[PDB]
Amino acid sequence: HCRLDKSNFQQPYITNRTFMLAKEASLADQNTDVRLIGEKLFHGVSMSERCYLMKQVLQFTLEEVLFPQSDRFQPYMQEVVPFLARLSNRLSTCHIEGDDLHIQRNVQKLKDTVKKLGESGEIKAIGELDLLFMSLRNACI
Amino acid sequence: DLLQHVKFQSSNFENILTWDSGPEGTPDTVYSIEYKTYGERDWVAKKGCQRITRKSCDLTVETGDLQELYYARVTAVSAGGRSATKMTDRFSSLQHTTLKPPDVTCISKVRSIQMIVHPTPTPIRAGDGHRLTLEDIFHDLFYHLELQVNRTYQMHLGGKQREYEFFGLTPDTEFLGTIMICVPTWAKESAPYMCRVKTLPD
Ligand SMILES: *[C@@H]1O[C@H](CO[C@@H]2O[C@@H](C)[C@@H](O)[C@@H](O)[C@@H]2O)[C@@H](O[C@@H]2O[C@H](CO)[C@@H](O[C@@H]3O[C@H](CO[C@H]4O[C@H](CO)[C@@H](O)[C@H](O)[C@@H]4O)[C@@H](O)[C@H](O)[C@@H]3O)[C@H](O)[C@H]2NC(C)=O)[C@H](O)[C@H]1NC(C)=O
Ligand SMILES: [Cl-]
Ligand SMILES: [U]
Ligand SMILES: [U]
Ligand SMILES: [U]
Ligand SMILES: [U]
Ligand SMILES: [U]
Ligand SMILES: [U]
Repeated sequence: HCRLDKSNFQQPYITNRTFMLAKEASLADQNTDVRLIGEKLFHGVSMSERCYLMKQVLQFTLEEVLFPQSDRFQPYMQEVVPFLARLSNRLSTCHIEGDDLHIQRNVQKLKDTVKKLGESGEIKAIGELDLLFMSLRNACI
Repeated sequence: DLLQHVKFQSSNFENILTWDSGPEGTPDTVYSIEYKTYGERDWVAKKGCQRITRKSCDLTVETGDLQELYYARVTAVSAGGRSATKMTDRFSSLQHTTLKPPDVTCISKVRSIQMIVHPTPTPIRAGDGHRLTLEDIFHDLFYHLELQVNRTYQMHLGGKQREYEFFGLTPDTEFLGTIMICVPTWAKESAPYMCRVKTLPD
């Protein structure tokens, strides 16, 4: 199902770690014109499908952002990735009861923006792990 | 050198931009402020904070969209026509804001102490333009109340409702009441509110 216990986000240490990882990367992100994760990412996505969408973003972030950058931003990277990874795993059995179009398109625009920005795009994504964390929290309860 | 510590000071969503003067600073230095929304391209000049001599600027209205994140930058122009620009880190009011003490009213009775929490209004406007309260913004917000009788025995209540009443109290006695706002999602905790009360005679 598409839901995550509230206890996954109530933990101060791993959360501050995520936010500090996000902050360190944002200081390095110089592009203030482009924001990856926001309300537009939900553009035409039913409230009951937001968690599913965030599962996709999270998965992509793990595979095309974090892993490729697992060397930078230490020592936060080292503790956060495994945390986000578990959440991703938890959602590995989350599916929607409809067509995957309006959603797929939405996630693709994000993947596209990140690729077009290249390495700095990956940096930007990390700097937005705080936004990802919260969107992920509000969408999956 | 000229500009240092450019940052937002946020309390109950009142967002004030502040900064200091660095080493090569001087008293006749003027400052000009601009702000922008993260994810947008243009910087907007803050009408009331251009060429000012003070070291703070109220950006509450400009940064009041709870869905956006912002940036602000100060441009200092020193006595010699020398200038310098510095901007804040990405700003998220939901994350950085501090919470003032709860609006609470303690009513004492013969054998119980009553505490009424009132909605705390913020500058955040809804579509219809009215003011949203902290409760409107933070859905998981809850209160933590405590009634102290002495160094070794304290009563405690908690919840999302506004009215609380501690029972089992001895008349004409003194108690120290404490109430604080808690919002777990953002790990925020308001300054405590304290009301020292005494139960009625009998
Ligand atoms: C700090 O505060 C505590 C508790 O405060 C009181 O209780 C709370 C709930 C509020 O109502 C406050 O307004 C009250 O002041 C104080 O402890 C109390 O100490 C008094 C002694 O001065 C105790 O009263 C005595 O209790 C005796 C035993 O009664 C109980 O136990 C028996 C056997 O287990 C049982 O049968 C009975 O039913 C009771 O459960 C009793 O014989 C005697 O006559 C007298 O009533 C009282 O019990 C204590 N309260 C509690 C719940 O702990 C501290 O004294 C105070 N500190 C100071 C020094 O100010
Ligand atoms: Cl409130
Ligand atoms: U992927
Ligand atoms: U899918
Ligand atoms: U200098
Ligand atoms: U203001
Ligand atoms: U907005
Ligand atoms: U009484």
